[PDB]
Amino acid sequence: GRQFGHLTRVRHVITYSLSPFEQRAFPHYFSKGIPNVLRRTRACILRVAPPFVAFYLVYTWGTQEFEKSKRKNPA
Amino acid sequence: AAKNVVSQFVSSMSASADVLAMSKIEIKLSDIPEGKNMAFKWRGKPLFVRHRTKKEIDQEAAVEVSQLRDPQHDLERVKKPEWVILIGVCTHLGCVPIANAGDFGGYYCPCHGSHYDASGRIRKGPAPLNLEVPSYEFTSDDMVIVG
Amino acid sequence: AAKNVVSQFVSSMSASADVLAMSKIEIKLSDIPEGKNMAFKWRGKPLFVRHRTKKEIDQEAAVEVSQLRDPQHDLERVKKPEWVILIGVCTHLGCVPIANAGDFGGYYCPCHGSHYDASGRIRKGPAPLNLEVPSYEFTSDDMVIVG
Amino acid sequence: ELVDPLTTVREQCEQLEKCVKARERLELCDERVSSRSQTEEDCTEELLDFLHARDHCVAHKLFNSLK
Amino acid sequence: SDLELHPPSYPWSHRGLLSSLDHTSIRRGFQVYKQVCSSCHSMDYVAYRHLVGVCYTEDEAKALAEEVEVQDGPNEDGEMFMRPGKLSDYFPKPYPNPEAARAANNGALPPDLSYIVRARHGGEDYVFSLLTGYCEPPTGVSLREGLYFNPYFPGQAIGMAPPIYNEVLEFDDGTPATMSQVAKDVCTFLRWAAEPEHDHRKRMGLKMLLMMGLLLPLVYAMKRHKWSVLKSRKLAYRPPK
Amino acid sequence: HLVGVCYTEDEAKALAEEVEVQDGPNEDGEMFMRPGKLSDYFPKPYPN
Amino acid sequence: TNIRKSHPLMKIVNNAFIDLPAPSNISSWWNFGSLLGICLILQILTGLFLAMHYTSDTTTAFSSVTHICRDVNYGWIIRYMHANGASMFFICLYMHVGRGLYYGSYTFLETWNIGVILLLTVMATAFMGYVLPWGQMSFWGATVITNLLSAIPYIGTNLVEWIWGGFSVDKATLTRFFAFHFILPFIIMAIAMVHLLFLHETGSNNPTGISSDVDKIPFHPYYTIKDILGALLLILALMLLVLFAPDLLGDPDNYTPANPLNTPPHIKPEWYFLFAYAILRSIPNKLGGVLALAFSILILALIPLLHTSKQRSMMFRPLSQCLFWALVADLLTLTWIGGQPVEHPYITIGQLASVLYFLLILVLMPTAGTIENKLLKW
Amino acid sequence: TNIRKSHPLMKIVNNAFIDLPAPSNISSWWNFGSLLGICLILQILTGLFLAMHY
Amino acid sequence: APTLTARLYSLLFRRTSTFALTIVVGALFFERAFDQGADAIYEHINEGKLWKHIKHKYEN
Ligand code: HEC
Ligand code: HEM
Ligand code: HEM
Ligand code: HEM
Ligand SMILES: Cc1c(-c2ccc(Cc3ccc(OC(F)(F)F)cc3)cc2)[nH]c2cc(Cl)ccc2c1=O
Ligand code: FES
Ligand code: FES
Repeated sequence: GRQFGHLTRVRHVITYSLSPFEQRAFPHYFSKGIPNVLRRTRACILRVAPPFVAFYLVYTWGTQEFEKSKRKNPA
Repeated sequence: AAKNVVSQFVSSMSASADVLAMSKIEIKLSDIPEGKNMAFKWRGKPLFVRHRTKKEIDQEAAVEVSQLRDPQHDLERVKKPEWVILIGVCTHLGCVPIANAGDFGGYYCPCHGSHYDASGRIRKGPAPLNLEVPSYEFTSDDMVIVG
Repeated sequence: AAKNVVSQFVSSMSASADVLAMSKIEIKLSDIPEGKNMAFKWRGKPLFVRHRTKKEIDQEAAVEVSQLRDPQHDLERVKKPEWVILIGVCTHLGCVPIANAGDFGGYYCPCHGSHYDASGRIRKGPAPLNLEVPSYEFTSDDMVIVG
Repeated sequence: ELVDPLTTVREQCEQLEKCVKARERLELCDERVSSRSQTEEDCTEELLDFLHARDHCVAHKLFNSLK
Repeated sequence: SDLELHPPSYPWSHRGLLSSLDHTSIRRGFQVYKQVCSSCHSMDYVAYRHLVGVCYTEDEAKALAEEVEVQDGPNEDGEMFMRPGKLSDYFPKPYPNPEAARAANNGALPPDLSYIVRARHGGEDYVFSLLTGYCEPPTGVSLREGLYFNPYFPGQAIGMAPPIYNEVLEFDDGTPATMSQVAKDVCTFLRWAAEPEHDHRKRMGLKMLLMMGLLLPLVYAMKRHKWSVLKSRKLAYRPPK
Repeated sequence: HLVGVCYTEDEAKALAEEVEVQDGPNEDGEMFMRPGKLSDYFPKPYPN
Repeated sequence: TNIRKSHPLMKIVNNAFIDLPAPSNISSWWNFGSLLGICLILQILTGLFLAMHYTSDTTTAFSSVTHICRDVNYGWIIRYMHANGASMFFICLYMHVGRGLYYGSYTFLETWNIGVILLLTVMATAFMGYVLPWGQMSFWGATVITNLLSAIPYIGTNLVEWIWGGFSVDKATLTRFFAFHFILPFIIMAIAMVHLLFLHETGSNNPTGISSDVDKIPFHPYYTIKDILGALLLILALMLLVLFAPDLLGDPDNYTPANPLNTPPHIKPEWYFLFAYAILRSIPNKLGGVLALAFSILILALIPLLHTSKQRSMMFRPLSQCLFWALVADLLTLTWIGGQPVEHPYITIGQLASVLYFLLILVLMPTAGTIENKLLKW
Repeated sequence: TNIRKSHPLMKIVNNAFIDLPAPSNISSWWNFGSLLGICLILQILTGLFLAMHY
Repeated sequence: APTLTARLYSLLFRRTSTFALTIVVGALFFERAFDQGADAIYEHINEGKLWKHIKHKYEN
């Protein structure tokens, strides 16, 4: 159905690309990758974490409460 | 023609002639001791026989049918006082309750946590009805026949 | 990796550990009267033990071996002239030869019409080889142990 | 004679700090239940409480003796 | 009661990721099963031919199999008879049906031991603690006749008497026959019986780890090589004023 | 299978009750003999 | 000129796989849909080799499976691969659904609804497979699901009896379950062809949620190599489970033969249904519980109708992201609760979790969408 | 206009069973193609119902 | 040309038929090498436990 050639109209855009045998596959895999990963993690942690922290708290409280309930009481 | 052929194909999946297998069974009551529940096979289902003690009879007669979802007196479901015959199939989805458990000393179905009292009446859980009471009759105070 | 996994899958369809099951068997010679062909089960297949008469022995001895498709003299296929022991599986496509049938008083395979003589040698039809003679030995005048 | 390592390992384990309190409470429960005139009290929880701590330590050092 | 006791984690010789079973312990545990546990329990899915190449040779396995009467038939007259066992025969059952088993043990059915390790939460730990857990009942607690106290069994009341004690069996290799030693040996044999594919599984796992550790970076590098063209291009927007 | 073909239910029941068939185990693990019922197959004359 | 672009049969493959325009920025979450393509075929292969040694007779089913484990050459490998492939399939399936929900892929209504059909079919196939070993959990799961239809008024008992083929679970049930388990994966593959067909017309989505006609690249060689890498990682995880922990995700109780009389005291289903088992246990009412179970799965069909935001994807919608992760945590809570006995305090926690689940899906997400619409002034 | 012609799924049915140009004079010997498919579906249904009790 | 990779390219990897021939020969030798190495490692880790280590004691 959809094929290359008339998917959309584009004008005045130039693209430069380099052959895969003229360049490295791992340019800066440790010097620059790790700061980017830290940036992404810092961005996402505040959105993703608090629900799972709350689940952890509920899990601990429920397990402790069940264990306390099972044990017998004096009198 | 279409209705006839579709009806034949649907009916082929129903129970076959050989898998009906309806017959009676005899249980000797001398073997069962006091304060114990026993199970037997019947139609590929359990069959609970409980020799209730006098304390259970005293305890379960001190309740009112209004609280019970299914109104039924204890004395109506038994042809003798110290004997209870029931079909051991939970009325919620068919699990087998475990004897001498739950918060009422009767039966406890653990698939979804349904409590039946000693007579076999639902008290706390999603089970609509009580445990069924199949037709049965004694010949003496020694044996029983279920059918 | 691909070779290993495909090899394991192919090897799964071969014979399993519980079906290899080699064994032996004992047969009572005195139970087979002269002229009768007795069939037994050995390794999941028929085993023929035929008591031959003097006439049959001499007739097989007169066979011109050079004209046979699978040349063998009668005396190198049996230990005692009066007893011929053969695997009852047609060498063509595996059918069972029928005793006392065919044009040579031996066997006849009706699946495709193979004719064998009283020594089990192929004489007519499509079968390429003479019936297989298993390993066996006589433990006494009355018993034979095949293995 | 023959002596299993298990008895010696258990006796060495039971002289640890953690199990002493559990055994003390087990003995107190025993005293209360035995001295009582009549009750449904049952010192099963204290026995298992003692045994869990006693068998935590045995697992570390038992298999060295066993060949 | 509703109380439960989690068994501790013992350091079994095969506890490791790549560690395999010790075959001498399998041999001793088989002897323990044969001379003690075979009177009551059953082991239905194990044959004498399986012992060959694990802890016995063909001659020893045939000698073990020949010490059993197995019923076979019919003969030529149409009658069933007895014969010595073969390597193809499964271990003999102790009882012919569950009712006979229940009759000889006060209504308790001895379970089949062919998967008891896999059928319980704890595996070898549960069986080892069960076989070495009997003690006097706690104070102020009763129990039926024909039952014995065992804190590791659910309900803390079991219908099996203590099976193993000192000098119950004499091992062939001169090992001391202590309670713990016998328990360890039978537990190892039960582990083998439940999972005969233990050693071949771990052998294959080692090769799988090495091959995957080799194959991951190469395929990753191929993907990086292909995608480097897209990951480094640039775009410029040059409108015609 | 005979019921409603050539015999009534009572006739076929009496026919089943004219022979003895094996059943069990009982509570002792023993086999025993009982009268036939409608669900029993025709007795084999030989065991094998 | 080129045979690839003009042959009747290769043209379909060319337009489907080789020359397909795809977005240039789809992340790894788009691989799971391909992985579900692999796992299905894997289950068709390994299972087809288990059918050559399985017998559906009730007296010789457990024994046949143990024969497969013990006697068939490398049969244990095939058995445990087929066993753990279900867990891998369901992990991939839930990741696929979460990907579709987060990035607003549900606006493709046809593909979304066909996927819902596929989800139901795969759930049925997985349940019918688990009965064929004929252990304890097999028996007491078949019983419960068959009785689940008894809640329908006036026809429940008759339908239950018809499905059982008798008065209980017995040989006929096992044989027909075997037949359905054999045949249903082919129907699943046939429906998956339509799942792909309806997606071919509209193209694929990207994380930004913005139309990507300006930036397109061919599917080959860019997403074939990513498919190979994802398949390699999948095979690594599956073989880790098979070779280093064959029974981590299983249940011990299914290693005992089926007993119609006794019932284990800690019955539970497989890990990928527990959340439903948490919902049904919450309501103390039979018909209400069954309806809640059905609606908890069929609420995915109403997700497209509740969309109220101007932006397709949650990439730029922080409140929607917070609510989405709250929903995921709640599903994890229900999965934890479903594996516990019905007792205090787990009953209250399960009821609150079910209420929170339905409230989050139905009420809070459209409200957050409308609030975010008002914040952006449109 | 016509949804029978434009819907992605119905175009296959239309271009295979409805609007397919066919010769006006094909005799009864061209009927066995469809009868083979009727037979194949009959065997699949009957066989599937036989596998429930085999 | 002095470099190893240049020799490998100019000798083997130019054509695809030679590439395939190299692949199959490499697989043929790598199978045996990997099998021997893995078996050696597995035998060393579990020395004195496998059947073949205790085989000599019992068979005469
Ligand atoms: C008869 C004298 C027995 C011998 C000898 C052994 N066992 Fe046994 N065992 C027996 C019975 C009657 C039962 C059932 C008891 C019950 O309460 O149900 C058992 C049970 C076991 C179990 C099952 C434990 C469980 O949690 O289900 C195990 C694991 C077991 N027995 C182990 C075992 C071993 C290793 C034995 C040889 C040393 C052995 N048993 C001998 C009866 C008898
Ligand atoms: C999407 C496809 C499939 C899925 C998700 C699936 C799932 C399952 C599951 C979860 C089990 C239970 C295994 C266990 O608990 O041990 C199982 C068993 C089984 N499956 Fe499948 N299955 C699929 C396809 C097939 C096919 C196509 C066949 C045969 C043609 C098949 C044959 C079997 C058999 C024979 C068993 C029982 C044997 C055993 O226990 O290993 N399956 N399946
Ligand atoms: C066996 C079942 C399924 C299979 C084999 C399958 C396979 C696929 C494949 C191959 C794709 C294209 C590749 C991709 O987008 O990742 C896809 C896309 C998609 N699938 Fe599935 N799928 C299945 C189930 C489902 C389910 C259950 C849903 C939703 C409830 C679903 C919804 C979607 C959507 C929305 C897309 C398009 C995603 C997008 O481009 O935004 N599918 N599926
Ligand atoms: C092209 C399709 C098929 C053909 C031509 C075919 C043909 C046959 C034939 C000739 C028999 C022998 C019947 C007899 O002698 O009693 C048979 C038996 C059988 N077929 Fe098929 N079959 C087909 C498809 C199927 C399918 C799809 C299934 C199941 C999914 C199936 C299941 C069976 C079974 C269970 C039997 C054994 C019962 C019997 O002997 O009647 N068949 N089939
Ligand atoms: C609720 C419930 C389940 C359960 C079973 C299945 C599902 C999911 C499902 C739903 C429908 C379905 O069929 C359909 F797809 F519609 F054809 C197939 C699977 C969810 C939960 N399984 C249990 C298994 C044991 Cl052993 C005991 C009790 C429970 C228990 O109470
Ligand atoms: S099945 Fe009995 S309470 Fe649900
Ligand atoms: S099979 Fe014997 S002659 Fe062909």
